[PDB]
Amino acid sequence: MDPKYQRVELNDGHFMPVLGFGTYAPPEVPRNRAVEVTKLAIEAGFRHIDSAYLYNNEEQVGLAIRSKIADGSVKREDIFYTSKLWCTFFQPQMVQPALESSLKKLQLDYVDLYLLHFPMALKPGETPLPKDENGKVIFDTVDLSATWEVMEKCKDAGLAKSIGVSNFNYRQLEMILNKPGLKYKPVCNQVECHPYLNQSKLLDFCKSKDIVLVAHSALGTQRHKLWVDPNSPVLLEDPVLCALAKKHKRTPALIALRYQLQRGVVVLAKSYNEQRIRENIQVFEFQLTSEDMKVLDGLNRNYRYVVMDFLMDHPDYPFSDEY
Ligand SMILES: NC(=O)c1ccc[n+]([C@@H]2O[C@H](COP(=O)([O-])OP(=O)(O)OC[C@H]3O[C@@H](n4cnc5c(N)ncnc54)[C@H](OP(=O)(O)O)[C@@H]3O)[C@@H](O)[C@H]2O)c1
Repeated sequence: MDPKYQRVELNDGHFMPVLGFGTYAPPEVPRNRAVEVTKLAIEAGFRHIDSAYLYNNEEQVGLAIRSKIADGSVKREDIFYTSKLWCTFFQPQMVQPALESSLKKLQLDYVDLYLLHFPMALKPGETPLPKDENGKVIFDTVDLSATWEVMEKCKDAGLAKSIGVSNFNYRQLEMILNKPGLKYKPVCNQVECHPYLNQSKLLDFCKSKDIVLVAHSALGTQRHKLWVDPNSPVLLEDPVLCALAKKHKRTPALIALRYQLQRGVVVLAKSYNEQRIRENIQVFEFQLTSEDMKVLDGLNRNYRYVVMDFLMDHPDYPFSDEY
């Protein structure tokens, strides 16, 4: 009943909180930090928690969740936990073991959401980005419809409450939506989304197909060189974002998060700082005017931060299509 607990109904009948906590930290950050900041996020009132095999943190995020069930009280049903199937486990016979492996590290019985992390299959193995003798990433060929059938099987087995996708384009989503014998459609498409890349067209598509758009990188990314060019423009330093922040006596980050809430986008926010974690949940304590939203819509410039350019030659690279 406190606005911060607001949820949206998914196309499978389950409910997803509209604000999520992003948990990815680059490898240099101490592993035990994820435990502390996830506990802090739950204390702040975050209930939707986003992770993945790739983030190498599920043991730590699971510990924080279970500790807060044991006590800083939440109940399991109050938490909405997302994991993601990484590209090297897209072959049908390794989809379910990949989920069960994540659940073993988490020490939870189910995930609330399990996503295909990208539409791109990579060579099976222990290295997430497997490379050849020239340092080019090695690709794999998989029918994504067969991968999706095993995701459906995981939902039927009770191991994932809901299933979805991440970083899919409209034609790729359509390949799943128009699959013969489809049992469960994606609940969501988690994509990069912020005022410089507002995803109008993909958002319209998703809404027309009863798929939730979930915004990652909603504050312009953490700007880490593994994934993001440091010469790229700094979203939160934008003088128009800052002028609206000041008008509202908030911060640029809060403006960027509120933008998404008011357009019907579910939004993630990563912070490993206690004060900013507590600040971010204040997105529910103010409103942008319709005039503010039209100005924010005018910041759109089709600028993508997470380009994954070392995967540009993959047949199923998602970002070369218009949307
Ligand atoms: N599916 C995918 O392919 C994919 C890709 C990228 C990300 N994600 C998910 O999306 C989550 C969010 O992405 P992200 O971590 O790249 O970036 P983000 O949420 O766009 O932004 C995080 C950056 O904003 C800073 N920040 C947070 N709150 C702030 C505030 N109130 N004021 C000023 N700065 C603030 C953070 O620093 P501090 O930590 O110091 O507070 C961090 O450097 C990830 O954790 C992950 O869960 C998914």
